[PDB]
Amino acid sequence: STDNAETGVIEANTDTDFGELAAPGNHTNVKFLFDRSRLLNVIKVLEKDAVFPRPFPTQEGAQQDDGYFCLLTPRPTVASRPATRFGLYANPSGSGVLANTSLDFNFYSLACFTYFRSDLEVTVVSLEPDLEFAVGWFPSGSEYQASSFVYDQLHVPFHFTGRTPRAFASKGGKVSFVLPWNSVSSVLPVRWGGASKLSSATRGLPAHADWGTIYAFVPRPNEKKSTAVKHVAVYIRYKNARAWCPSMLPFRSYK
Amino acid sequence: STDNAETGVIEANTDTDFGELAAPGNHTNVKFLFDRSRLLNVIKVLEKDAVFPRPFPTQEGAQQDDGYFCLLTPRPTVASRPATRFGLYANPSGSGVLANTSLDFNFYSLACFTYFRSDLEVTVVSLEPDLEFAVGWFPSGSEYQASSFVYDQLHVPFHFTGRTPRAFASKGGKVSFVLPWNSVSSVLPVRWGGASKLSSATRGLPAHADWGTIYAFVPRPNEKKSTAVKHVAVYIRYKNARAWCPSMLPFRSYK
Amino acid sequence: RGNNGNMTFNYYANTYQNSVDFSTSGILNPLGYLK
Amino acid sequence: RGNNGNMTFNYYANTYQNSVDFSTSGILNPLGYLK
Amino acid sequence: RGNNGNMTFNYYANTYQNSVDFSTSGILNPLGYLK
Amino acid sequence: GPIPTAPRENSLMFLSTLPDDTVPAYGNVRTPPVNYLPGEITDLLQLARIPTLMAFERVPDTYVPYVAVPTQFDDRPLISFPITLSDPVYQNTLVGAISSNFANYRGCIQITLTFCGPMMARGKFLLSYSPPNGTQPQTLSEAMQCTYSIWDIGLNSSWTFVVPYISPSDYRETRAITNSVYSADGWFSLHKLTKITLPPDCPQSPCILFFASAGEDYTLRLPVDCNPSYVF
Amino acid sequence: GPIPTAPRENSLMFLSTLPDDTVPAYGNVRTPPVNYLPGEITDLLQLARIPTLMAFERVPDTYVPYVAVPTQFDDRPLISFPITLSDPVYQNTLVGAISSNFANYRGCIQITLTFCGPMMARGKFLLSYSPPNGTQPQTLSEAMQCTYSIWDIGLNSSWTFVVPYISPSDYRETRAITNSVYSADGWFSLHKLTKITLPPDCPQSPCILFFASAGEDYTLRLPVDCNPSYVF
Repeated sequence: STDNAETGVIEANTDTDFGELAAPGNHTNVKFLFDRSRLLNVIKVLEKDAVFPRPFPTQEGAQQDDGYFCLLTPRPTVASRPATRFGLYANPSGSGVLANTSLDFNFYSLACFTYFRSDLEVTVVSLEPDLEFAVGWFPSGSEYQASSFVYDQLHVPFHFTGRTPRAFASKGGKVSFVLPWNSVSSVLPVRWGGASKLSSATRGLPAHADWGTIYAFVPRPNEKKSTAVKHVAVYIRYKNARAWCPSMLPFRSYK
Repeated sequence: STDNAETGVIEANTDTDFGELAAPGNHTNVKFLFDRSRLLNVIKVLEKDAVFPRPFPTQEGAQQDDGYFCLLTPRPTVASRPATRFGLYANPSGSGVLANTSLDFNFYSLACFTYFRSDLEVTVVSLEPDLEFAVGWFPSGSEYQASSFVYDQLHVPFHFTGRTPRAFASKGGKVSFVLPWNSVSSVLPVRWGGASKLSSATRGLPAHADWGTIYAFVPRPNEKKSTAVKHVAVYIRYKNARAWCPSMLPFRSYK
Repeated sequence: RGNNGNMTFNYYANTYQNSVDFSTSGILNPLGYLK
Repeated sequence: RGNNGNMTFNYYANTYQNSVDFSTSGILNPLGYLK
Repeated sequence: RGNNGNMTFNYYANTYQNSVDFSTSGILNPLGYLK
Repeated sequence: GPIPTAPRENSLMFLSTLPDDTVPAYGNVRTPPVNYLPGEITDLLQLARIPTLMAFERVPDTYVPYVAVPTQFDDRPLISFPITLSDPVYQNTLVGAISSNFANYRGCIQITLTFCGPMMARGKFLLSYSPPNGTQPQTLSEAMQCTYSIWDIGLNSSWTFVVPYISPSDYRETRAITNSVYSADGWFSLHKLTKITLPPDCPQSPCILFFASAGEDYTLRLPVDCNPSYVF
Repeated sequence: GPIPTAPRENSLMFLSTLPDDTVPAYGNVRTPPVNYLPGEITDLLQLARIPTLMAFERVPDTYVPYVAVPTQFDDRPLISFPITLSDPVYQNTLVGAISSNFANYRGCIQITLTFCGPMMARGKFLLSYSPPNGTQPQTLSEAMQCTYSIWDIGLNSSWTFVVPYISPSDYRETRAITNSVYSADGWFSLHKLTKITLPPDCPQSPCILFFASAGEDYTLRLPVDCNPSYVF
């Protein structure tokens, strides 16, 4: 029919040309679609007080504990820090240390807007049989407390106690709870183009776009360290999500 | 008494010839009869990302993973695919690969109509002692996602996460949930006579007459594969069932 | 109706418990009529 | 609203269940108007 | 009646809890009368 | 605060026939309407009330569903069978097939006959029903005393014989193992009262078709498991 | 006193899509208002209703989103493609990208065209839509019988062609594997009815742009998992 699509705003079934007005029969709603769990990352389990990674760039011969901790955000991250370029180690054995990375494939498969906001609901699942553990979390912009104290000649890491929530699960159990949107920024920028500092900043790297941080540890004294490593899984959900402006979608190769 | 049964529609107790009108005393109702569990099939348990079977005919020397997965339908199936002729391997040791098969004996013992429809309620029971597992399912017409990703040098199969429901059961536990009728066809044809494609089709083989697909896997990384096999049992139930036209019943031999 | 005993309280909503068809807007009948 | 089935009883208070913004005191609109 | 203590709430329906006979439509009597 | 509770002795149990629902996993799904399909079923008794055919061994597969009248007879019914629903003759009828999957039944069985032969023939038959006894009645003289009726060939070639329900218990078992009074209920037989007159040029030997079904007050009570023998 | 209870068979289970909440851990937190941000989204159909561009293989990357009219033709449509949403041509359009993450769809697809060339040229085109058949129609004579329309170059250079929705089932699958009648829905083609008259001094070979989107009665039902292939 007559129209002018160069103007952009085109008009708007078969009743117009030849109709059929098939009756309705809301599964695409933003609030409904995003309410379901999905894996985020897999992390080790602590057995003593750890040293948080230093900010980049990290020089050779720097002592720290890497592989633990994990942010709560869909945007790409590296070494438990915000990042922009997603990457992976597809190459064979090399040298140095390998940096853990994460990303929300399912979220970005339909991330067709710019700004987002919702509540987060976290849960944790163990992997090794009959494993006992616990979880700890702190808000954005805070810091992880190091060092340990002595009780009856046993070194208890400080992270056993704090004003932030703690969770103890029975042998072979699971954890779950819901946290509030606590970042300073009003909404989460899916893609950004600003700078966080007046000088020496990196374009397009947001500062406090997340929900917090999480870690896992065993309720034992530091005098009972073991050798075999342990692992833990993490899942997240979104509650009352909202979107605020259109955007693009990931490109699909034509190979 | 006088009657004419050649006409088909015959009239209709002892009050008519000699009566007795014994008072009533609804156990045959369609809705009530079909609400009870019954075994469907027994399947293996995955321990890594698998390759779905290829469509028939499968040539010699084709690499795949067979014996897992299982449809949700009373109609006969072979190799986790819809089928028409039910068969079994009563012969002794032979060659090649043996194709798993299934059928609902109890359903077909009273399947005296053509069209059927109801909701399905699935549950899972383990067989080996102290076994830990999980279940996954996807609708009709979908596909199973393959491949795996690396987390801290551990290969985690992709099926750990997805928009479709997942179920994690404690050590030596059980699972249960109810799914909705989701196939495109309005009703389930107990016996069919059409064709699904314009050419190269097979008469009497329906396309999407089922409820979905199910599989079982262990929450462990691919780097901890074992040797001994494991097994799982499946049961199903029907809710608010309905039937739509008369039919025949299975033949009984006179031997 | 059906092999259901509970008759006091349904927790989840009907729409989330059972499927519903979308609108398009004793005594037993015999399956054969002979005019 | 949302993938929530319960419609009979909420135990914890709304303020402790969901965040709330502090006061400063079918039919789908189109995202483009052409005067 | 009987060795039953609960007197507040019966969950399952009576028909599904106990059998019922279908219709066909202190002071103690002595077991012997002598006219 | 927390509400005190006490789990019972049968916690974490799985019952295959528990009358209760389960939590939904993928709810909020709509389905296309089915108001266009006619002939919805509500109770299997509707199908049970439909006539069907029986089987007979025939002279030495051979299971023709009809009985042929011989020429000369010898003081004996043409065909007789018990009234036990597990009998072979009831195997493929709808009533027998459905009842085999239930324990108890109640009501009146219904039997219907039909003649197939030359139009201009004539004859008379006698139908009998004998409750349980020490020995199965054979002679026509015995048969006459019990409940019976006389069938006459005429314009209408079909007749229905209703078997009354008499038993010492309200319900009766559906399959017989010991042949106790609770399962067996006597016998049925057919006797040729007269000699059939075949008109000239009509060759010989008419045939009779047996039609069986359930009465208007039939009923079944207890479901049971099935026999998967038909798959082999 | 304690209230008797009986835990069910599915206790201590974790469901990834259970419609229920969880206990709060750090509640009683306020947030800044967001009433200042305009353009809030409510349903992804709003984005699905926006036109976008398609792709084509081009002569022997080469995936220009337009088709160039040749000089001489041979009894064959300029371009044709199926109506299966899994086809490559629909990959990058918003409708295709969104639908790929759902199982069932329903409604009418919408196609829009636009001309790019010299103002003072003229011509006429024919658009066709052929439901499923044993062989894809090729000749203009065949095409004419099916549903079609005629496009004339004039003041307005854009035209919209609405593909009717006809199928044996209320819903249809979104991705095709066996090409059954439940997924495939025929073909679309473009035929040059006349010969385009290029005015003098205007060099040659105009081009046509393809615009696709969703109709006003589109719909999607069942969510599914995604493909992370774009990360590699």
